Amino acid sequence: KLSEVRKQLEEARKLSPVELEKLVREKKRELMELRFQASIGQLSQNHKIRDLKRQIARLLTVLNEKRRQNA
RNA sequence: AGAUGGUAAGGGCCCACGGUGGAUGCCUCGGCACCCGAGCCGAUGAAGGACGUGGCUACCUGCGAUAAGCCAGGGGGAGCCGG
Repeated sequence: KLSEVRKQLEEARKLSPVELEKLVREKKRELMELRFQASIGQLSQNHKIRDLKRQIARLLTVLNEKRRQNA
């Protein structure tokens, strides 16, 4: 998954500021559905939940990076 | 008529044998002095907190709605996802 964390980075860092904001919004919705039903009982699966947080993070990080409009 | 021993409800002293009780000896993640270096934090919001945060978490610690955590660079070399 490491080179896929790098898939996130190298293929979502390099994909527009505006579309990035929209990206992480979608991501938010995703995790919402996750934690949501994962609680409701059956199909309660772990892992991915935390991962999504991790995912979220990098996006926003790099978001602010190029959203600090500096390089 | 004379004789002079005698059992123990319970007790004392004594020994072995237990229970409580923590001594002492030894142990040291902590403590003690001194010696050397080091020595400012804050409006960039400090020292210090409240609440929260983990799939399941009561406390401790860790972080901060990007919550037991993200990015880049360096270390290092088989293990890791806190106690």
